[PDB]
Amino acid sequence: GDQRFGDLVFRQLAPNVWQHTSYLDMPGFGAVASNGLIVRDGGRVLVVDTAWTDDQTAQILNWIKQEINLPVALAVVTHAHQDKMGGMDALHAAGIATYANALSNQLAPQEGMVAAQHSLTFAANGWVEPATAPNFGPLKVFYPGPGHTSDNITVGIDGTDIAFGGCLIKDSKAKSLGNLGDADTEHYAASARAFGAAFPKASMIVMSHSAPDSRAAITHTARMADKLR
Ligand SMILES: O=C(O)c1c(F)ccc2c1O[B-](O)(O)[C@@H]1C[C@H]21
Ligand SMILES: [Zn+2]
Ligand SMILES: [Zn+2]
Repeated sequence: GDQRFGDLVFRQLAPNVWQHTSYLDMPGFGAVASNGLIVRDGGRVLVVDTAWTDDQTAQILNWIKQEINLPVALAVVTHAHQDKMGGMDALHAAGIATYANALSNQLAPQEGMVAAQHSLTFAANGWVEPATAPNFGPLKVFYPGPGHTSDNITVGIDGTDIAFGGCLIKDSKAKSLGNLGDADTEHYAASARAFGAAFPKASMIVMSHSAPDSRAAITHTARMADKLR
């Protein structure tokens, strides 16, 4: 099920959806896997999250060229940390239109990231303002509230059973909520639950640092976050 491609791993999750995985050896954490998504929509490819680095992100684009061979119409990144946004320059070098939460773009320089070219804004109920996410096809972008970070966003894939929680969601057996350095501890549980409520049909939950899981990832993440209050 896993395809090794250079130093990256790709896993098909649905007829039109693949998970990309890249690794960074970070001092104190080991070699951390980070996951994003690749979605074919008709004659276009859409990407969710970069790899950790520009070089790894260029390798994602190389895999897409070899395995799908359709243009990458856009990428959306899910917050301003390196696992999600470290490869922005590779997307720009490739001519790909890039999107992030407006707040992610504002935070990018101080986080050591390069901003995306376009900013998403969100209605009070969390759904993206559609004018700011043109041509997103089946990608349904939802801001669940502050959690792992204040700017974290999530993405469902219409027509599939898949939703992507990024670094907000940890797997159903996780022992901790990971890196809480920029987290909103009081609102985390509610934000995890809001993600689940936004995508009630999603039976496959994809996340940054573990393999795809059932919705027990959502309930378990929220239950762990209940203890932060
Ligand atoms: O998502 C996490 O919880 C996480 C972690 F547990 C360890 C290290 C990192 C994490 O994500 B990050 O904050 O986005 C960043 C790349 C670093
Ligand atoms: Zn993060
Ligand atoms: Zn992370």
